[PDB]
Amino acid sequence: SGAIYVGNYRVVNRHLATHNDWANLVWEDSSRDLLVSSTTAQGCDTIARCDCQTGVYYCSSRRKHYPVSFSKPSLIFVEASEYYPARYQSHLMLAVGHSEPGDCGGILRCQHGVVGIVSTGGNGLVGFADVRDLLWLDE
Ligand SMILES: NC(=O)[C@H]1CCCN(C(=O)[C@H]2Cc3cccc(Cl)c32)C1
Ligand SMILES: [Zn+2]
Repeated sequence: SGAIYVGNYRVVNRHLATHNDWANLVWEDSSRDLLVSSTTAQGCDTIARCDCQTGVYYCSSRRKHYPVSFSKPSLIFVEASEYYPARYQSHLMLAVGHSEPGDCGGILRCQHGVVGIVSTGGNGLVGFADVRDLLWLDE
């Protein structure tokens, strides 16, 4: 579980979105595992606008934050699951680090702000759905 609260928007993993998220839908992309819904209260998270490849993510399965080096957002093959068939997920960034299914939603941050959220993992790797290209989250 986990979300990004910026302005009048809530950003979540598309496979974990609630009925409220779908009834206040702004945008969704199955290929990126993202869904954005509208909120009444204001969000104060700063979104990073950079090409940083180092940062810190929150791992709920260890109740700990971990520093990681991560790759550039790209198309990466993702195993079939209860939410999606086997496919390429776009805008995905990999790192060497611990992750378990319930870790999806944990925030990844660099010195400039919020980079993205945990979305994939397995075998000692963790995947992050990038949000730095969504320039409309601030306007
Ligand atoms: N974005 C997706 O397609 C995910 C849908 C839910 C499943 N998914 C995962 O990667 C799960 C399976 C697993 C094992 C260790 C860590 C994690 Cl985060 C996961 C993929
Ligand atoms: Zn940065």
